Amino acid sequence: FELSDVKSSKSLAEIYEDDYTLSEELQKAHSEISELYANLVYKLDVLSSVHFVPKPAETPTISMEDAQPLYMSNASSLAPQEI
Amino acid sequence: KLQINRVKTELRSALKSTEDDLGFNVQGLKFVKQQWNLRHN
Amino acid sequence: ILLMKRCRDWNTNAKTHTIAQRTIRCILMHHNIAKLSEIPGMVKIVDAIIPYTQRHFTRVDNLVEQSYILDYALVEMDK
Amino acid sequence: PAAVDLEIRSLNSFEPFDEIVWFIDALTQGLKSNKNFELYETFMSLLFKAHGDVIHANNKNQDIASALQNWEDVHKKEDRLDDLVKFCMGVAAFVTTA
Amino acid sequence: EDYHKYNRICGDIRRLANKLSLLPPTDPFRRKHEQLLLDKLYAMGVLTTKSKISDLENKVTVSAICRRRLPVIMHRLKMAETIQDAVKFIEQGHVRVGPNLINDPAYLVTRNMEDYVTWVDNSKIKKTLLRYRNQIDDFDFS
Amino acid sequence: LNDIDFNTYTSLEQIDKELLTLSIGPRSKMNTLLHLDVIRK
Amino acid sequence: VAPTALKVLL
Amino acid sequence: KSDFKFSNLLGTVYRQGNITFSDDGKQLLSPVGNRVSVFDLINNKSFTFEYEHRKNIAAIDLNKQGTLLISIDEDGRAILVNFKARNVLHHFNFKEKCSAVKFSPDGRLFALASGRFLQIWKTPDVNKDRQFAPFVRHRVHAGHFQDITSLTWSQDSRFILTTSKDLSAKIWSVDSEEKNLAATTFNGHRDYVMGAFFSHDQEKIYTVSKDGAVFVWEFTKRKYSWRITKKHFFYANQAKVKCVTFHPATRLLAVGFTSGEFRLYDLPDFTLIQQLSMGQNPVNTVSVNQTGEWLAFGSSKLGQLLVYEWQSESYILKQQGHFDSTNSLAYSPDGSRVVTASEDGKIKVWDITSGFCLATFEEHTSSVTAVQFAKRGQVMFSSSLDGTVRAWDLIRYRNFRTFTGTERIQFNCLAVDPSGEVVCAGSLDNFDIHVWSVQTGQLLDALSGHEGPVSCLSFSQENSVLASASWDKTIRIWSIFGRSQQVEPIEVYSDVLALSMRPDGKEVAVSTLKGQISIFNIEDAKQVGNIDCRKDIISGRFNQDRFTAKNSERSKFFTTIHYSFDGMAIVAGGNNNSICLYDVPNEVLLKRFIVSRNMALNGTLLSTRKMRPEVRVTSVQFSPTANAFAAASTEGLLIYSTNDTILFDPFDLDVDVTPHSTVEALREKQFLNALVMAFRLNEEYLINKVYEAIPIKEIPLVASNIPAIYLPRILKFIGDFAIESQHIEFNLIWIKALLSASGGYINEHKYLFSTAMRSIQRFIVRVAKEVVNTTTDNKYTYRFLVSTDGSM
Amino acid sequence: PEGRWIVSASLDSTIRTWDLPTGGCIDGIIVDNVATNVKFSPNGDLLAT
Repeated sequence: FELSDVKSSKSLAEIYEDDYTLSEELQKAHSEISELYANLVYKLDVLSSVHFVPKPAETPTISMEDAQPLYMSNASSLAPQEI
Repeated sequence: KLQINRVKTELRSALKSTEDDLGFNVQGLKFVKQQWNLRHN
Repeated sequence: ILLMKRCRDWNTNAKTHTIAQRTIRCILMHHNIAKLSEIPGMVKIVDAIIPYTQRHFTRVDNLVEQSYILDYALVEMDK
Repeated sequence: PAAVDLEIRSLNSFEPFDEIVWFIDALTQGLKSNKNFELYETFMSLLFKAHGDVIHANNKNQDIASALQNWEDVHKKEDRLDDLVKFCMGVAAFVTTA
Repeated sequence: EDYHKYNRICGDIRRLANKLSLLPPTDPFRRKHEQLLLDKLYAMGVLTTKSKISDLENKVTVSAICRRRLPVIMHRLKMAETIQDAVKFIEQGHVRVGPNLINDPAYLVTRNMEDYVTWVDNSKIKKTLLRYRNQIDDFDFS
Repeated sequence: LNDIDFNTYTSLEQIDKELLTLSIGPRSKMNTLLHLDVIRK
Repeated sequence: VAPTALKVLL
Repeated sequence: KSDFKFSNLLGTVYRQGNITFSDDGKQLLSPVGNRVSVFDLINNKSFTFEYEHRKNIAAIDLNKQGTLLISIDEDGRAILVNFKARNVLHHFNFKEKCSAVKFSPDGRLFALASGRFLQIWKTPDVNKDRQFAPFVRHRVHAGHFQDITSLTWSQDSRFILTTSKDLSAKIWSVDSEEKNLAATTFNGHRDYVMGAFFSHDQEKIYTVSKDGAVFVWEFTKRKYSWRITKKHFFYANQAKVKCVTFHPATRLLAVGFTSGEFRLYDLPDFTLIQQLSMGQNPVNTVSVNQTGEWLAFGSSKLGQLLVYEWQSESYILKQQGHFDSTNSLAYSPDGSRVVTASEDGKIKVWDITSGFCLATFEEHTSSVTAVQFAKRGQVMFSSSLDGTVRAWDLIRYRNFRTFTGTERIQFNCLAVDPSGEVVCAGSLDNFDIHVWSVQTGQLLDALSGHEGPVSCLSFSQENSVLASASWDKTIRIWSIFGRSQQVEPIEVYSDVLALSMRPDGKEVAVSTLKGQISIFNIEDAKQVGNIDCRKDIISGRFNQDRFTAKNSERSKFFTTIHYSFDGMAIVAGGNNNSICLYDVPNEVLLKRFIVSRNMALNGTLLSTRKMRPEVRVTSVQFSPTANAFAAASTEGLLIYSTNDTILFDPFDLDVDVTPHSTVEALREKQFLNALVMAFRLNEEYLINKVYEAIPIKEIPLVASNIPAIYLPRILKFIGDFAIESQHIEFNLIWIKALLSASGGYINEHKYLFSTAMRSIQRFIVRVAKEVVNTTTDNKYTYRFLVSTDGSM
Repeated sequence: PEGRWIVSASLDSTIRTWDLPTGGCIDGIIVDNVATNVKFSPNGDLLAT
């Protein structure tokens, strides 16, 4: 762990608001990591593929696809041993 | 054949009695859970 | 409460559920079904009784279906 | 299916419970026709789901009991299908296997 | 000869490993994600041997990708004397990698497919081989 | 006999009154209606 | 007409 | 000995173009690439038209009468088809890229948006006999200086609104005399005008722009002129309007933005009824029902199609197609469901009768190479290049197990023990078969002996022997089960690409790189037959190919093969534009099928890869119902079925046999003779008449007296008829009679009646049990309520 | 093509369509010039004479 030795831009209130309100920046790296590998794998897959490889692809959002059928209930998905 | 017939009929009644017992309970217990859900929902 | 903890335990075992199914039946036929609900914690016990009861109900019914062999032996015997 | 479902729940639930009594009689008549069975069967399944507690509380009431009893007589007649379906499976499962 | 596309690949690999260098070392995703990159480059044949991350930073080069190109690889296999000539047969359709023929010179062969490359069975180029060896068997059609 | 003349035939609504017949429609309707609640949720 | 025409508590 | 015809396309619900609702509002018409699919929403069924365009479809429209359907491709070539009879009527070429086509509400005229010109034509009369030149152009209108975005018809068939990229909406009159009535160009929008519509009275005109502005136009005194009385703006942060539709009767405005979300508005008050997002991809097309209660939305990028009940906020339809080509397919043992796998790595489970996706699984990271069912059918297994094998329980739709190698071996093929206790996978890099225990998930052992990559695996359904083939030019039969294990290698002329197992398990057929289907006897390990394949295959020269197709050796082999469940036929597919159906005993070509006719696909006819889509079939399989076979291809799952049966194929027919005579036996109460004679004619309408005319009392007498040779036919007829028939008790009474009377004969010959029995069991399991299950559930609920003490 | 019908031509200047399942002539035509040939299209939508 490295301690900053320069003046903090955020003022004594601001750290209190930050405290009032695993890491948001850490998962931003995760998401951007996943983006590149999709890009890297695609291009390498394109160059090494015999056959055509397509390019990989607020407001309430609709779930186009569901892991389980609509009529199926979550409770019915659990074994008696699990319950 | 008469031996087979007697075995069949009595065997049916025993199995049917148990299934009726199981069928009743699952419905009644389901009802109890459903009523409690309304009270606490 | 104590009786129906035992029935839950007995229901889990396929060799002893039949005793549990008859005991729980007698309870429903001889008690106020409003009343059993408010008793604290009984939903949770009742929650565990359903899945095993359904498994047993799925069973036996299969036994009844594949018990009709006795008819097929009889009708073939009749020919 | 939705327009079916909203109506069963919208069914009135006060004494004398006339509306519930008629609808049971409706499905009782439907069973006697021996047509559209799976439909008539499922509607009253929704009826217990939406009004089972209502029916349970007033089971001693005469009008409800008479309507339920008449339905039972018709529905009791229709357990032959249970015997029929089990037989055809039990022999079909055998004949292909052994 | 333009290597802009491979140059993009090399750098894009470098940026990915760099930003992974920025993540905490103990993060399981980082260790997991890297191992997929080391495996992918190994599978493609860019890496002759399994390597570490700093090795990916310097081992990856344009020449490695070009070495994997099918025109280059048959030259190492001595199928064709010269690369432009090698580009000709593949454009002349006498070469198959596995059960599928490849008419595109730009294709690079992976390490596993590196070896299944050979001529198509009815290629006249293959008959001239067996005819000199006097091992031409007309039954195999080759 | 017109149905013969056009080599066609339409199945009867009900072969016999005592005989059982389902609704003239898809068989998924029963499944949807029984579980319509979990469809919405 | 358009030329495209037809023809608080208590 | 059956004629297979293309029936429907699974794996794609929407690709591009405009979705259109049927007039009755019960059916939805969706263009799917090079064909059009029709979905019956009320009945929950689907079919795909057989007629095929040269290129991908651009626009479509159906008349209110519901008789004429016009489809135009991206080249402007039009195909007119009868909706009712599903047959092509005429081919016309408009010689220009037509953006949109719409029939007049009268149905007599139809308008085309062709570049910056509006073309109005006369609709051919369907009742009239086939005409060579039925298309007569009523008028051509030339007002816009840029391409027309869309057009709208007036309710009275007297005016048309068109919106162009000139930031202008212009109205015409269909009648020349009424040109003065409507010759006004509407201006004011700062971006492309996407839609212009009439009010129900048609007094008001609503125009919408790409920027997200809605203008209400009314004819008023400043002497009187059209003016923008009201202006509404869509305050989307960056989303731009891409598609718009308006229903005058209910005043509903459905607009799809490029961000992937749509808004429902009420005009003219501009009330936001609802706003929902279908994803991040643009909402390509939007349509409204006749009644105005169903809204259909479509996104081309991910191939989405959603039908929305805004009144009740319920989803009539919601399906997504595979982004990639489907690598493999597997039928459920009964055939009720089929599972598909794609290069994405996502598995999807589909119902055959509904033709819709019930569930999708995305656990696999990489492409799923193979999918197979267990003999029971409750469990499914799949292999992926990520290095894992996953077991799926389809009753509870859960991945209850995952298998993997020690060093993450990439798997390409999978086979499973009939007992469902051993699973074997193969790889292109290891040359070794990995074996796992289904119950435990541990690696039992690895079957070694191949020099080559293992291309395919298959367990015998009965003998449980495992047959493996490789590019090693050999085939090995493994007797893994038992105290001692034995391996029997058989050498072959060339690399084995596909392997299929006969249902009896006595024979094995394999496809080789030379284009040979060689059949070997497993017990004796000797060849019994061979079929030539090279000549029958059709391969089209690729646009990048510098060669003739005849000299090309690209794909003259089949990469996938499968037997018929009857066992006298093999369906074969490969990286080509042909599916060949062979007869094993005689080694002849029964029929060949053209997979695709889209000129876009390559095979139908130094750092950059010259890569374009190609026509290829990844896998093929026979339906266990023995009436259809499905082939996975780049477009999707092509299902060819024998349901139509317009062909006349009499069996043991004689002069005395006649449809009139069959009825005569019925009026004479000679039921057995009528039923036999009907089967001899083999006319379904006649058979159905005899079948339903037999009284219940006489069924057992007829059943006992049916000749044996007709028995396999009648059992099949009951099974497929009963699955959709409403007469369950009548059908079950029949099956009980046949089974009780001939049960011994069926047991003696299981294979002869295997398909027939399975179809029967499907009908008893999938519908008959469900009905009684509700019935018995109802009985127990009743007994609880009445017997039980009422609450205080 | 479906095998249910036979259309035949004779020198009496007539074309007759025969329904094989019932074994009877269902349609009849009179041509001004005798039709020396008759052939059903593979699809069956067209008839050539």
